Amino acid sequence: IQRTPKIQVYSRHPAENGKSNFLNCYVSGFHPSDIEVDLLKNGERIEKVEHSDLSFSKDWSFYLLYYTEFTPTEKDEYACRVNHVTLSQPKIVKWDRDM
Amino acid sequence: GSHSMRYFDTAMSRPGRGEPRFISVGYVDDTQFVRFDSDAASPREEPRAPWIEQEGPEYWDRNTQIFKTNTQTDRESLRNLRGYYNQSEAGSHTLQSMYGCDVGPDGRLLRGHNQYAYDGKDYIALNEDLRSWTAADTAAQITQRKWEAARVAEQDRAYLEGTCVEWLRRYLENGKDTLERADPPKTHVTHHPISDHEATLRCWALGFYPAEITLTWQRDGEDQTQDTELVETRPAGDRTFQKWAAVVVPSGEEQRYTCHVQHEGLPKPLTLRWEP
Amino acid sequence: GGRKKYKL
Repeated sequence: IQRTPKIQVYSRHPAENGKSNFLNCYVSGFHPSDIEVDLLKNGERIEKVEHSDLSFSKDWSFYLLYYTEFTPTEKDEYACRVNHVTLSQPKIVKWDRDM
Repeated sequence: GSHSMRYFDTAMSRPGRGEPRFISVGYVDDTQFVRFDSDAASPREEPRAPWIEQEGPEYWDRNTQIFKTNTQTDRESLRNLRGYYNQSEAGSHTLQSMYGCDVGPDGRLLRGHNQYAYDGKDYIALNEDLRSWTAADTAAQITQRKWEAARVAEQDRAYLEGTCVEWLRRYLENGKDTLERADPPKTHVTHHPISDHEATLRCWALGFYPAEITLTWQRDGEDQTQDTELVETRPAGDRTFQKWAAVVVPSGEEQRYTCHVQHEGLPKPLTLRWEP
Repeated sequence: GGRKKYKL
């Protein structure tokens, strides 16, 4: 069986242009566990990116949190790019300050 | 009951890329406290919570050996399962397992757990009686037969009723400042026009622990379950969680909507509305 | 504290 990941991009604390925060990309509800996630800044990959240890929910679907320290601005564009076997092309989700 | 201890173990085969990878993470409620990964440079059981750090050298050595042997056991189990399903040795497969105990406010056993899933489908599970098994298919029945014969349920039961409840009680005492503390959510409603005719009202819950929570919208006191968009509760990274619910309403009728929040860190459930 | 697992 194969389940495609649900993807959420958001910050640890409310976004304030100029104040340091944490950009989060949380992927869940997927199977199998192999997945590739990138946090993007104006199309470029961010190198200092960590993630939580592999785990899964009561229904057996996996979930992982990828995060990085960052400082929002009005011009900068942030996003999460995810690839999994259920996806033909990497999926790109743009950070929405209100979501 | 207010607490639970649980281990989430994953074993994945990868033909042509080494022995199956085995990882085991331990939790007390929504707080991770240990991890073991066979792919680490030097696999050992290691702390992921400050309160488990005080535990001695013998504790770490014993749990390290326990997980090294469990790595072998689950590798042999993956081999066996390939046989049970007549699968080729070319494909990749996943064997997951969850086990632990739940206790009440007083520390007494509410229920034990020990179940497995193969390639995302339920496979075998220890029943709530801690004495019998439920197998999902004829392959699982092979595992059931061997377990009944060796009297395995009796070993799992002794652990789930004794050792597991004793560890949970000890961990709850050692980490009482965080494990026994519930953080209520910070709440508010935002408003986003869509057109001259409609707008979205979104209701927020931030900074809560534990993750369990309920957000709902009502128009004129009637729940709008079918019309409400809910996102899955997500980790913030500071031990806390976040969540929101939204509803599209006609312009001018915003006051007919109210959001309701229930969380264990809240003395009484909340009701909020858009405050322009 | 963990427990010794059994082969399926």
